[PDB]
Amino acid sequence: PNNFPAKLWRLVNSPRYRSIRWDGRGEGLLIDQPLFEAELLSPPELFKTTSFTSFIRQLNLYGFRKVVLGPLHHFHNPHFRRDQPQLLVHLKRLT
Amino acid sequence: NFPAKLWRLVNSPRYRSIRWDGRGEGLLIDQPLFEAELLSPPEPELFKTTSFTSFIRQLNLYGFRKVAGNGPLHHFHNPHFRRDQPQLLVHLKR
Amino acid sequence: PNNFPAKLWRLVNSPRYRSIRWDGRGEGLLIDQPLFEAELLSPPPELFKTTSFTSFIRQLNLYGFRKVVLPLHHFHNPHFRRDQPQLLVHLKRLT
DNA sequence: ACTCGCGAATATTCTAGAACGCGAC
DNA sequence: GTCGCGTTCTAGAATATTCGCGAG
Repeated sequence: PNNFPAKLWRLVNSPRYRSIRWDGRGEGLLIDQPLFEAELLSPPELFKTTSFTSFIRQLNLYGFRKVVLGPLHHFHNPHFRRDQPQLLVHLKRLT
Repeated sequence: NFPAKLWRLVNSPRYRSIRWDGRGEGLLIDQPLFEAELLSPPEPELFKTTSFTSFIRQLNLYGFRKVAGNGPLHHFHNPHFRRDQPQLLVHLKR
Repeated sequence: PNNFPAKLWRLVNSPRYRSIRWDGRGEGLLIDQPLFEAELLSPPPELFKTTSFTSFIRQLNLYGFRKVVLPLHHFHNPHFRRDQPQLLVHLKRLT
């Protein structure tokens, strides 16, 4: 089972999780690290880690990278897109 | 006997801790209530084990897969364990 | 908080953690499961990340602990003995 | 500097292999 | 007497987390 991509989709898409959201084009995600730490690592639900760096490690394992051009983090994956949810099936850890 | 016991348990409102999910395609188990009323002292349906992990082993052995009172809500599902299609129960094998 | 063998040694030897202790001969450990869940699995300095006693059992077996052949659990490992800490070096994960 | 992003060890999660006793034939 | 079942204990394998750090 590939649970992490579906969980990430739920977090990004849901307006409860304000700290992690779609970017303006729906082709990447924006993360406000202080709010993320407060609402998703401190108290879809609830990661086991309290360390934002462990969450970044997961993003990287599933192929997310930072976008190159508020101190928001901006990540992207070709198979993580608002207008093409059917691509989510390709998100996997390497084996 | 286990498929029939599971069917009776999920369908019976007397046993609160194990029930159909919201869409009727899987079962929800409240572990504290299940242990309190179904594996240790609460016609009753009586398991012989007192350990929830052995019940989980039974669920897995018959092909169930993992997919709000106080504690861990477990959510299991099996394509052959179905509210509106009981005739599929014959396909359950250990 | 250090590797599982060192952590377990700390837990078993320290009287602060009442739920996990040496047996009468110092050749196995006794675990009171309700108390262990309350004091070593229930978040509010030695806390495991899991909240599940079954995951702790998985760790015990992974490092070679077995139940003593005749809740209060009694486990033993030939390399985990009160009067021989030098044996701890032989404990390995079965991987 | 300082950040990005991966290697590898450990922990956790979920499921299964196999032994053994018992109940239903 | 004989199997199938239920149970128990331990383990396989995938994921999640942790720790560390090389490259730019």
